[PDB]
Amino acid sequence: GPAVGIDLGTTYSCVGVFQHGKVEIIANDQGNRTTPSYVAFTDTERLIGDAAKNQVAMNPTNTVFDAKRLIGRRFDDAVVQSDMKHWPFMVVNDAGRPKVQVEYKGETKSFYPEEVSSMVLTKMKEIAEAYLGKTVTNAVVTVPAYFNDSQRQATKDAGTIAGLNVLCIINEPTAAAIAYGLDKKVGAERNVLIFDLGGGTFDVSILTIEDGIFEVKSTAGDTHLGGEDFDNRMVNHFIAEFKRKHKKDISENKRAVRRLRTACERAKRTLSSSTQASIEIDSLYEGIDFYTSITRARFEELNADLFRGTLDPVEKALRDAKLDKSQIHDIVLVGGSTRIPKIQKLLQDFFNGKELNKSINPDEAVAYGAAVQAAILSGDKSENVQ
Amino acid sequence: DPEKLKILEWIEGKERNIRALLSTMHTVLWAGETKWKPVGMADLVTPEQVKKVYRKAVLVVHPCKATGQPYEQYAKMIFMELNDAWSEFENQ
Ligand SMILES: Nc1ncnc2c1ncn2[C@@H]1O[C@H](COP(=O)(O)OP(=O)(O)O)[C@@H](O)[C@H]1O
Ligand SMILES: [Mg+2]
Ligand code: NA
Ligand code: NA
Repeated sequence: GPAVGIDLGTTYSCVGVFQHGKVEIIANDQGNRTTPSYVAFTDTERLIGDAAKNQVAMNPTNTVFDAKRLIGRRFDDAVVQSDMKHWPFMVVNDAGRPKVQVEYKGETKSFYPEEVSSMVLTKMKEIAEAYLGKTVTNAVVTVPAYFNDSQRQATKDAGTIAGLNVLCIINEPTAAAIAYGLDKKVGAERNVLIFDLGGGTFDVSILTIEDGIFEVKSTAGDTHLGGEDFDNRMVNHFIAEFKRKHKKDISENKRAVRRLRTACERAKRTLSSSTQASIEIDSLYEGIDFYTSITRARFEELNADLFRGTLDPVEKALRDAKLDKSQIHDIVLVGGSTRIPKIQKLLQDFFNGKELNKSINPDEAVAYGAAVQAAILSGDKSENVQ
Repeated sequence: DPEKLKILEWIEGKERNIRALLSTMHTVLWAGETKWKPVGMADLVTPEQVKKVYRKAVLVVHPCKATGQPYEQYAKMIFMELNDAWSEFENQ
């Protein structure tokens, strides 16, 4: 029975398996090849993934996400203290350790970040088991290149709690490089830039690769810039719209705002392949149906600063690596947000028209690499050579 | 390089005989490696003995552990040969 690769992402998770000579990125039972990193605790049940995210508006205080921001940290950590203001769920201090606190089956319960992440991993394991028709125990699990030993060990512990044996914890940008087979090349060292714009975080990594050996030369980015922020730019746009049309402000109604955000995220995805998108929400606020349209142009304008701003970390990573932009052998798009046409144009223009590696779905690339690596470490991907 | 050549010669020498590989792996390990105790053929007679020693060896040369270490390329070469030798042994 094969080992699997799991991208345990801040906002979404993804599982792949190398079998019969090919990597399969595995669809969940709702048909989605990525699964929200969400966990909801209700009166009757514990919900994970699509079902958890889908009911966030009805149950905000007991639906946990962002556990990856807590994992491997102390409660007193400046990052934890700052992040806590953004979350509708409770975070408490247990002898120096952060714990999320929820209401569940009529009881107050708390969970360590690695426990929350174990529930996400458990779901990913089950997604793989459905597809393979057998139990999954071994996995490679990925993490950000900048994760420290504490964050890595906590990620491994999450696997153990999910009944997995973690064969290795590897870096996200390195997983993406492996998916493209970039570590199969021989000869002179080659420089690889990974441009990774996700749902919550933006990571630029420069790797040097020689004879299958990796070196992370530099890292740059913004841990608080992602697709969620593009969604919010749309949300504000439509709150204004609704207020002008109906003489009503939905801003202080949390349920309405979240339902609008859901619709905006869906429209955004549509705008990556079409030039316009329609939104339809039944009874958004005080009985009023909300219907509207938005163009790709208007979306891009609403986010113009945030998009062009992604180039600054590119510049920063380049100088820290002591490389000129012309010294980059490969550019790899990773993360759901890099499907945005304007982003791709912006980055390619920066690199003077140079071709971008994007043939592997950017939101699946990390899982894809993890899957390859898991097979290698299991003895299930021998080379032999002709 | 010399350390690579030594491994290439070892691999070719043993013809995928898992016992021959395990009983001589001490001769190809990097300087600095301190865990592996040289194993004699008397400890490699039964399939249960081969499995136990095999599992110990893979732990020493595991690529995950070896990542970022000066001997990484060599751990990988040894790991992959051991795996091939084991699968062939299992086939019997
Ligand atoms: N076709 C698309 N166009 C624009 N954005 C997308 C598209 N598909 C996914 N996204 C966005 O990508 C983000 C999730 O990125 P992903 O890389 O899948 O997860 P993570 O960042 O958690 O690793 C979400 O904001 C999602 O809305
Ligand atoms: Mg990601
Ligand atoms: Na992800
Ligand atoms: Na990211």
